Amino acid sequence: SMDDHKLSLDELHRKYGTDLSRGLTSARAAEILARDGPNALTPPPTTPEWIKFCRQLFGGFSMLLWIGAILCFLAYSIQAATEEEPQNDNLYLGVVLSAVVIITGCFSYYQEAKSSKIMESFKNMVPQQALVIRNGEKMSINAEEVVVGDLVEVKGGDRIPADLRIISANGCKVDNSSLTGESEPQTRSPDFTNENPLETRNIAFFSTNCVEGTARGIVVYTGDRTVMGRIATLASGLEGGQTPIAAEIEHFIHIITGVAVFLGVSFFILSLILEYTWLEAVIFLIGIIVANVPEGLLATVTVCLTLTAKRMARKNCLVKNLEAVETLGSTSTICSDKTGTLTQNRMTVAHMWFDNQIHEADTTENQSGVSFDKTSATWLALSRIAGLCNRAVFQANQENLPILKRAVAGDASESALLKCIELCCGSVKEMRERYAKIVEIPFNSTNKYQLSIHKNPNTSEPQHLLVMKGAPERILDRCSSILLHGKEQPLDEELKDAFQNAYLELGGLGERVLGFCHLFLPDEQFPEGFQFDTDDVNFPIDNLCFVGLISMIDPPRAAVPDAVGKCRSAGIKVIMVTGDHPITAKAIAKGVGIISEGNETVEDIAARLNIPVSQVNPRDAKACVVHGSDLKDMTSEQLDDILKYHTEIVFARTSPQQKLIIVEGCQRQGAIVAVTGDGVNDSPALKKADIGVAMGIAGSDVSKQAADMILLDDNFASIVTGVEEGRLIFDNLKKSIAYTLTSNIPEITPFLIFIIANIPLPLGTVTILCIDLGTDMVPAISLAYEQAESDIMKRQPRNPKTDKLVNERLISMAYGQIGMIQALGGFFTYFVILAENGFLPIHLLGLRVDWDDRWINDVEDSYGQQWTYEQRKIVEFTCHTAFFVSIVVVQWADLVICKTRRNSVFQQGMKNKILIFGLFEETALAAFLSYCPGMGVALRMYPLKPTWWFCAFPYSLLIFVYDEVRKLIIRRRPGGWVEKETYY
Amino acid sequence: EDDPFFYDEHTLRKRGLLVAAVLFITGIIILTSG
Amino acid sequence: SLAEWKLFIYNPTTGEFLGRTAKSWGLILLFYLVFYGFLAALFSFTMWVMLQTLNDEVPKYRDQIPSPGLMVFPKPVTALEYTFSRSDPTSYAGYIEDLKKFLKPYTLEEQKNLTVCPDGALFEQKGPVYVACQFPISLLQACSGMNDPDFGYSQGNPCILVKMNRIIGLKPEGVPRIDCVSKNEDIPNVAVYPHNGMIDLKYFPYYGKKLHVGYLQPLVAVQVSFAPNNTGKEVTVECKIDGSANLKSQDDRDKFLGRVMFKITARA
Ligand SMILES: CCCCCCCC/C=C/CCCCCCCC(=O)OC[C@H](COP(=O)(O)OCC[N+](C)(C)C)OC(=O)CCCCCCC/C=C/CCCCCCCC
Ligand SMILES: CCCCCCCC/C=C/CCCCCCCC(=O)OC[C@H](COP(=O)(O)OCC[N+](C)(C)C)OC(=O)CCCCCCC/C=C/CCCCCCCC
Ligand SMILES: CCCCCCCC/C=C\CCCCCCCC(=O)O[C@H](COC(=O)CCCCCCC/C=C/CCCCCCCC)COP(=O)(O)OCC[N+](C)(C)C
Ligand SMILES: CC(C)CCC[C@@H](C)[C@H]1CC[C@H]2[C@@H]3CC=C4C[C@@H](O)CC[C@]4(C)[C@H]3CC[C@]12C
Ligand SMILES: CC(C)CCC[C@@H](C)[C@H]1CC[C@H]2[C@@H]3CC=C4C[C@@H](O)CC[C@]4(C)[C@H]3CC[C@]12C
Ligand SMILES: CC(C)CCC[C@@H](C)[C@H]1CC[C@H]2[C@@H]3CC=C4C[C@@H](O)CC[C@]4(C)[C@H]3CC[C@]12C
Ligand code: ALF
Ligand SMILES: [K+]
Ligand SMILES: [K+]
Ligand SMILES: [K+]
Ligand SMILES: [Mg+2]
Repeated sequence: SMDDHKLSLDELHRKYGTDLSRGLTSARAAEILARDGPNALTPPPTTPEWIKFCRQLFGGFSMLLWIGAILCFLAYSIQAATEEEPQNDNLYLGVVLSAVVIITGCFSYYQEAKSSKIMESFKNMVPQQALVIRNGEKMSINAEEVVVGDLVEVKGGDRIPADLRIISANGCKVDNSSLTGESEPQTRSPDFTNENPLETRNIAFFSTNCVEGTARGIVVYTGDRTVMGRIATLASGLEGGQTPIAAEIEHFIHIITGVAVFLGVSFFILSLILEYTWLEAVIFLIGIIVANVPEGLLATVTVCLTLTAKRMARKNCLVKNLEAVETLGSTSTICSDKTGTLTQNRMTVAHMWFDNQIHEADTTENQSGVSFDKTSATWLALSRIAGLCNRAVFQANQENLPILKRAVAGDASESALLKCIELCCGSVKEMRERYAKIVEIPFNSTNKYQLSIHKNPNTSEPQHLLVMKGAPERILDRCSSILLHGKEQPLDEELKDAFQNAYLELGGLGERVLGFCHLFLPDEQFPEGFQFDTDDVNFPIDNLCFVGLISMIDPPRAAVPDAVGKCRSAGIKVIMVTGDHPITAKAIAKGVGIISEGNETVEDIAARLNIPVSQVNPRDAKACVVHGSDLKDMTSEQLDDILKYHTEIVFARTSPQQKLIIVEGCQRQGAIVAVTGDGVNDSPALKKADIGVAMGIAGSDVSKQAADMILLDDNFASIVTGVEEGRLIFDNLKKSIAYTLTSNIPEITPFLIFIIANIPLPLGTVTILCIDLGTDMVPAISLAYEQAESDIMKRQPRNPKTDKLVNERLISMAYGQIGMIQALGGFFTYFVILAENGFLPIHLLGLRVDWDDRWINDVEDSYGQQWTYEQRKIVEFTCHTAFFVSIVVVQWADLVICKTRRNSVFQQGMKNKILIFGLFEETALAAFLSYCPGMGVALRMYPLKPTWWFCAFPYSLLIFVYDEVRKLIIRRRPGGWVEKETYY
Repeated sequence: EDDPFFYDEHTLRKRGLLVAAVLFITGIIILTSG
Repeated sequence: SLAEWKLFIYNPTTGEFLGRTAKSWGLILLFYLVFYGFLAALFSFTMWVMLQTLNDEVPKYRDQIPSPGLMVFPKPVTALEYTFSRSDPTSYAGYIEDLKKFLKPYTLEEQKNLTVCPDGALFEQKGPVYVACQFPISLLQACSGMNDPDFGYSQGNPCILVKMNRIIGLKPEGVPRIDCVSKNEDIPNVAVYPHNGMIDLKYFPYYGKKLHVGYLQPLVAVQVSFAPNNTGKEVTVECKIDGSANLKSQDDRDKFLGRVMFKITARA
């Protein structure tokens, strides 16, 4: 679409109004620049940082707490305007609620995506200067001033400023890794080559660099109109949407907000019906709102996410967005790039064929594997030829590096051979010193071989040898002998058949094969001093001694095959999406485990059955290789069939937009998709994916700017580590949320009993705040340091539709059984405190009106004594403190039972040192709040008698025993009614 | 000789604060154990 | 614009009511009924065990009520402020009704079965019979119902009762009394009728509602006089205990511990 390469040389010039060699007039170029605009990309507008904070301050719980603070201020104003002697309790409560909202907003701001700098990274690839032919002269201008339809000259390492229709080139080669992800140079020629402009040879693209040669081109696109400009605009405008953890968080926020609103409105109408005054009704509503809202839950979730993100940072796994620590655990499909992600992005010797046997070399980057046999004379000859026919040499000042990790100035195959020779035998520099070159013949298109002549190894002056390298199927036509075990053996037809079989075997592995042969000078007929520099000499090269074959491939990383196997065992479907050719992609997919043994594509099935691919049912093939051309015109429904009916899927020769299409299609089937890549062509897919993972060393700047997680050491097993950590953090978040929610009931029930039975209030709002923001923070956070109860890598990925973080089973337990036991324990403590001071439980019914009356200072207890307002208020505040302590005491056993979901504490153990410290710190804080002087005026906490600490002990033991028996009943009868109701 | 209407609140505060300090120090010791 | 909740309730397929069938609802409700019944039984048993350890005669702790408060009777409608009119009987009818109800046990007819005790001596009773001294209503002269049914009202001289809060086993020291003085500079005449406050010691200690049956706490009646033509309204009078060091009256947090302040407004 929108192709200018079809146009002839004359037609192209007249369309743009540009001369063949004079270029474009300066005034015309200025006019076009004014009309069209600068040659630059436009970054999208960015949201100010203070806008994001304001958005975060309006959460579901934040709205309820804002309403509570507004009601606190209204209560203070009403109290002032009524009695002219206000107490600064509701004012301080409103200020504290506002501060809690602000701090929760800060926590949510930290736990949020930090935008992307994709456009800055893209602009970093725009050249600073561009050579443009204007008025027939070479003049260097800013690349931003380049206009559409002018001559541009690029040569030797100059980045392409715009999209060029190449009209002349002198051996021009460009690095198109920004479009295909492959660093192999591509020849550029003026001639029309391919219908697709992405593969045609006369189109040069912006953001690519001309590795060698010179070229002249006409600009056809400029700025955002260029191919990579559209990709940059698409990548920046894309968002990953809502992470799974954000969806779960908003779900339970909706649940709790609905419960809170229902209770608040119902009991506010109840208070109005019961002829409460406005101040009393507002106070009751504030208490209900504060009791229903978990004030520290969201901050606890953020802290747990931060802890598990810092846990993975110790494994060289940088987490950029805090929400990504769970997406990998929730992932059900991985769409992984090949070059630089699954492979090492380095040409490497993989297989060799000498002594009529295939030899496998160690292709790992750490060289941890086993090697072949180096005890063969023909192997010595092969290594000599391979490492001595090279032109590439190591660069200087990099000797303090592993051999495989050193840059080499030369071809990829040349560098592969050089590094292989360095690994196997000696040093190429010293070997070249031993055998001095006297003449060489470089590679040519019509030649298909390279030969060189140098000194003999046998120290004899007359002797010399001629090493040769070239295509395998043409090298044997010039050979008449094969060296076996150091012995010169003549050509045999059976040996030729074996050579052909080996060539097919190595070629079918997606590896490029090169032949090697050497010929020794027969006798004195060619003396040492003879000048070989005579071009076109009458010395045909024939009857050479073949030595062996060497095949080079881009090998997979060491950890990639095992990690892919483990991910597939964890129920994750791994899809291969690459910009490379289908044969190499399929070979790497077979190597790393994307395509397992026994699974064949439709083409392979047809080849096996000796039938055309049309007459074979596609359903018999569980694996498929889809080409970009087939995918280009494939509808959405047809793509859905491929992703549904095929378990092993490989996409090859895909454009950057087609990777985005594949990711969108995978997400359309209700899947959490992880995309792992390292190039700028993966950036739209990384942005669109639920989680985008980028490589550290190999990844480009755009890829790591567009990702949510970066593998700093390029260890692909970190993906398995991440999925395990995500599943573990999901389970631990369930445990922490249950622990935080179950203590809401002991705070809600006292207000309901207050309004219903008209008893003196058992719990104050200040005490509720002290429970949540205080004693329940460290214990809830300590659940993050919980190990897996079973093998979490055996279970399938959770269904986001069905497997919710907070469901009716969590609510069932927390709000109906454990919370109710805790509320009963607190109420028992309250009644004990009031009865030991003279007010028996039967006397408390209906006493709320007189108890709260500031002017009734002769309220009578069960023994006939009469109490002033302040004395009975001190008793009530002591009851509040004791209720607080009882909640802490029952939360002991609540923490112990929330430590596990299916396993018993006796099987799991108490090795969580954070949790024991949480219990001790919680109890110490409760005792300090109770007994510290001055807390009776600050928070209205009063010291408790020693016996009053043990009132809630029976209910804590009941909680522990009940949940231990329930977990025992779950472990037995796995599909039973108890598990279906209580196993959250 | 016991007297009603009086409780040793100050000694109770001493013992409670001592218990709180002991519990906090024990929690710190258990946390940083090695 | 989609009513997904329409199929959530009364789902034709399988008859799922809010995601649970009829059997599932019955089983879960039965479980919750049995669970809450067991919880209520345990709570009741624990409450019974706690109540079995308590004394029915004296509270376990009395350190939160160490000194008596001071309270006025009757309790006004709002803010402890007495507002009435001399000419309209229905304005002060509630005060007279409350005073008559309160002073019924103090009449000689009801307390004729009580005992007479010597004055000025603390009456400690170690025995189990626990007799109660009698408080004759004649001490509150001009503020009792015997002399006039209108307790000073309908005359511009309202009578208000001041009493000390009952505490079990409290023995005041010295000579307890209650003095009342007008706070305003106009100082309308206030008359504490039993001479001074004179809380005699023979009414202490209080031994509890269970043991010391028929107890009648000492009463102090204050009468605030107003001029006929001059209303003398918005008068504020403060009472306090100033005879016993055992009974505190200078507490800053508690404005009713040992003292009481109230306002009287008169009309016409
Ligand atoms: C989660 C579930 C939610 C469910 C729904 C919740 C709805 C909550 C809505 C409540 C509003 C109720 C209606 C408004 C109040 C009642 C109307 C009224 O008639 O009220 C007059 C007030 C109070 O008199 P009363 O009726 O109690 O007296 C009676 C005499 N008695 C009390 C002594 C016996 O008259 C006064 O005294 C004061 C006069 C005005 C002075 C204050 C000005 C009002 C403005 C308040 C806004 C403050 C915002 C501060 C924000 C700061 C941000 C930094
Ligand atoms: C101090 C006082 C504290 C008071 C606390 C009260 C707490 C109230 C909170 C209620 C929220 C409950 C739901 C929480 C989770 C919501 C989100 C969610 O994850 O929820 C999922 C289900 C959808 O289910 P599904 O379609 O996927 O089911 C498939 C079949 N399965 C069930 C086997 C899988 O949503 C549901 O269940 C929604 C069920 C909602 C039920 C609320 C009403 C409960 C009242 C019961 C009384 C009886 C009334 C009806 C009597 C009928 C007699 C025949
Ligand atoms: C009525 C009063 C209140 C009631 C509270 C009710 C909740 C607590 C009650 C019982 C919990 C007992 C937990 C037993 C754990 C050992 C299980 C086991 O045997 O694990 C053992 C190891 O453990 C340990 O080294 C750690 C033991 C730590 C003990 C902590 C003691 C302090 C805890 C106090 C909590 C109670 C509440 C106090 C609050 C704070 C007050 C200051 C054996 O494992 P292994 O090494 O052979 O296996 C390892 C290999 N693997 C797992 C793969 C098979
Ligand atoms: C003080 C006591 C009596 C309060 C009682 C609260 C009861 C009635 C409330 C609180 C929590 C509620 C439960 C919360 C969760 C569920 C799971 C849902 O799928 C069915 C309803 C069910 C089982 C609710 C039943 C009613 C319930 C148990
Ligand atoms: C039984 C196990 C599981 C937990 C036991 C916790 C106990 C040992 C701890 C927790 C809180 C502590 C109490 C905190 C405060 C006081 C008040 C002080 O004036 C006497 C000691 C006393 C009463 C402590 C006794 C010991 C205590 C009750
Ligand atoms: C598990 C069930 C059966 C409870 C068994 C233990 C019961 C009987 C024990 C454990 C804790 C005890 C309570 C602890 C605290 C007090 C306060 C004090 O005034 C003494 C009685 C009282 C109220 C105790 C009564 C008996 C008690 C409730
Ligand atoms: F690195 Al690729 F397609 F393999 F961009
Ligand atoms: K709460
Ligand atoms: K993303
Ligand atoms: K809570
Ligand atoms: Mg790549």
